Amino acid sequence: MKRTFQPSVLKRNRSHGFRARMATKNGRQVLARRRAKGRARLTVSK
Amino acid sequence: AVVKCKPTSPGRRHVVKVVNPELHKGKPFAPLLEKNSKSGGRNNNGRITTRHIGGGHKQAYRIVDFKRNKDGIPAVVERLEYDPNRSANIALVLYKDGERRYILAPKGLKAGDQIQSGVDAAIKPGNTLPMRNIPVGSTVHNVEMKPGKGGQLARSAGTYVQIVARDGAYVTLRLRSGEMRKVEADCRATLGEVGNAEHMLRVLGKAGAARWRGVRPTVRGTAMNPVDHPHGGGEGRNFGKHPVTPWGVQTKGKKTRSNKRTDKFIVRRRS
RNA sequence: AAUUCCUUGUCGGGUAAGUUCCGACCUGCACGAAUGGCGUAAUGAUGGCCAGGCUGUCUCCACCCGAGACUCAGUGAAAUU
RNA sequence: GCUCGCCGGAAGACCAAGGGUUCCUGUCCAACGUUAAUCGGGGCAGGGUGAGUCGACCCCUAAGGCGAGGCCGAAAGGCGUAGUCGAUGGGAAACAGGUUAAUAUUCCUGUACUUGGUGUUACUGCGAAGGGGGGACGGAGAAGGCUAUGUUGGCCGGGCGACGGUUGUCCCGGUUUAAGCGUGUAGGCUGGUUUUCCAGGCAAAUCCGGAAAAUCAAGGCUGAGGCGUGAUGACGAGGCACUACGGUGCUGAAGCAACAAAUGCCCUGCUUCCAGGAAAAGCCUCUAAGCAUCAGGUAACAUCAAAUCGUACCCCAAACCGACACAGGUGGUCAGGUAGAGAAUACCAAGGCGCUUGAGAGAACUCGGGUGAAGGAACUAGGCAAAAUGGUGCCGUAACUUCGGGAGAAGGCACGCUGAUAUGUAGGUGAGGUCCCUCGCGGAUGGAGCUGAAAUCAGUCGAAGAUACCAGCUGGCUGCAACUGUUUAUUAAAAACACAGCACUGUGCAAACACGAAAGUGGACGUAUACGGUGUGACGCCUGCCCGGUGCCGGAAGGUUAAUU
RNA sequence: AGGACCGAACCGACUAAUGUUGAAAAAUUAGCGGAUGACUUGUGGCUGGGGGUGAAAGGCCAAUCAAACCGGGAGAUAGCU
Repeated sequence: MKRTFQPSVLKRNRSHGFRARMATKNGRQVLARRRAKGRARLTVSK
Repeated sequence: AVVKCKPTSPGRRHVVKVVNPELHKGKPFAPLLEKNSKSGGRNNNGRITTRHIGGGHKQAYRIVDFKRNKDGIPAVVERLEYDPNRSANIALVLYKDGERRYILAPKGLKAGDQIQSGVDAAIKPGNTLPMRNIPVGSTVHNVEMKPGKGGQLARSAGTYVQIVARDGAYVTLRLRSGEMRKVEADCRATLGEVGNAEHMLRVLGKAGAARWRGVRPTVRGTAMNPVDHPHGGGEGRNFGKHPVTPWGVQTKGKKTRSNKRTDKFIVRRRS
């Protein structure tokens, strides 16, 4: 049956991309937290 | 005129419609068109403020001269076009100078009559002039409360207003709802009544006819649940309250006009 | 009545036999008028009942055709304790 | 390799999205593949994706986002003008054939086309952040021409049949070609030309619009399809030589006519209906400032340029979404033959597959089926299930009724094949000739050929002629809901919700109301024939009585009563 | 012409049987309703939690919902095991 994850790269980029996150300060806070934790990839990208 | 459709189908049994043969068929005047998007009842916050609105056939807006300030030049009406935006038909006039405009269709107007606007215009159905000149006791329409603001009241099909007295710089009108209202005496208006008077008698017949016009179904309060609406739920059919709005304001009688600014203009509230 | 406890109320129809069904009586425990009353053609994967045809539902099961269940070779779990 | 079986409006072919080497070659069976495994989408190594015309990129814009200034807000911030982004929409152009193990409208062959620059030449009003035009738009309906395509008849090349016949009304195969270029047809739309004026299109206009004249009865726009050319070309059944036995090199006849015909084209067409059906840019034209020899524009010629990114493979699935090599889900494009109304259905074509454990045997029992003496619901909560009817044409058909219906009510009759009617009829299609002229893709005749329902009569076979597949059980009484519709994704589809209709009630526009600490936004670019809320819920007959209680509406100067003083 | 009828694709889920350690954490098989519309579908956008949306079932809001998920107050508190 039709289930939740239907991939769409354009929607993925526009909803969780680097620019989309950084557009607001909450996303900046998330980026700072991930940088502090030292995650390998800060956000989804190519 | 009013015509009934015979019951070939249950969705057709009760259909009664008004068909006007004189209305022009064909695309309207393009230079007077502009796009008009439908909102669905959601404000700029994306929240539903008004309910029961959505869908409906796509429509295009049409520019209508509610001011009629182009005085001194007569015009000839070409045809009576149909307007989906409002309930009344709109006449396409052409001035002797080649300028084309749309106006509300007064009753008794056919393609070919003359039209004149101004202080010295002749008294005939359709002519526009301020109440400085109209004799006391006549019926006009498309009136305005502030000079130059454009026609503001009695604009729906089949309606009008009756002037009863002029005292100094203020005249008195009897609105369609029965109110007795003062208004400044230097406002212009159009004589006669708005056409398509038989607009009342149409019968939609089926829910699809209403939905074509973009109106969503309404849910009764008494069948709801307690958490969303004060009329609440319960087993069977229980009401046991006083009728009330969904937001807690009692209906069926409560007044709500609280505008102390403009109460000076009302002579008699409706009865 | 989607009411009615006493109630499988009483009478009539239908069956050999009818607490279900239809038509009346009315003593309405405890109907009833826009939280609507009465009726209504057509409509309903809607509730109830009755007929004709049909038959393995049944009287009472019999035989046959295929996949498993059995045997041999190979791979090779689980609940619980 | 031979035989068998299955799919075949798919289990066939091509994309989009999504995935990323899963594609090809060589090489190994450690681990994976529900058994073996020399095999593989496995492990290792190598190779493979070529664009002025295909997409992206690019010009424009909708829903909407951001948003200088600006408004508002404890701070963080919210909303918004100028503006900029944002396709699922609008904007220029390539066809056919041939080649790799893996690429092909990209490589090669032949034949094209578009855009911009530069220069030469001849003429010369050029100019916009402005004005006009066009781009530019709904549903349903109908029918004339077409085309794809198929069938048949000829034509060419083969063949004479393992067992009765099988030189002929016998069998097999083929009988193919684009873009561009010219032609302007079937057909659709619209009168044209000139002159003189004008409170309009922010100024301006010779442009648009309006007015007044004269003059002519054709004059433009659009337009499928067909013909010629492209094309003496390619392709071509085959045949010839090697087959480093996969393939390779040569050569290569016939390459026509009739009929049928699309959901595709004319058609963004025509008729008709109400619920009245995007925007902007490219394109044409008008002028503003400015520039005037210029500059620039125009037309011909030659020349140069057309950047970058993707191009492998799967794509209704073993590669995507589902923990799996999962009976599940996933948008678009193409649509052969036979019978059939059909894109249903059964058997085939091109093509693709036999679904990654097997071999034996024929216990109970389970699962999916077939038949069954006589009875025919006696079973059971309940005809659950199963059984049964089932097509076309014709005849015939009740109560009730909102006259529409009920109603395919019920019920009955005929159905194959052969001959004749008629050597193939009605009907359709339609050339050669004949004539006339507008000499054209022209007009009238004319019937050759081609195709061809249905019906009647006569005869004939079977137990059975709508023989397979496919394909309504019917009637009577009755409760509820008027009807179509919607709902508890995943135990409840209903008498529940909704609905058209009816009633009350509030709202005079800076409307009522609603989201917002606010600006602001919806209501609505609407104005009481309108909008919000509540109650009932087609239609017909109707809708007693009670204002004490509680609410709501109108008045209190009689009493009580706050901050203040 | 018809929120007209029969019936494919398409949408949905009324009945029965199997399955329930399933080929599937809601299928399949044989029937079934709608099928020019209040129709269905592709792409993109908006509505954020005591809130949204809801032809209204306390339904849906990422296999969850009479108050989503993550992190924190936080070693909440537990006259109970």
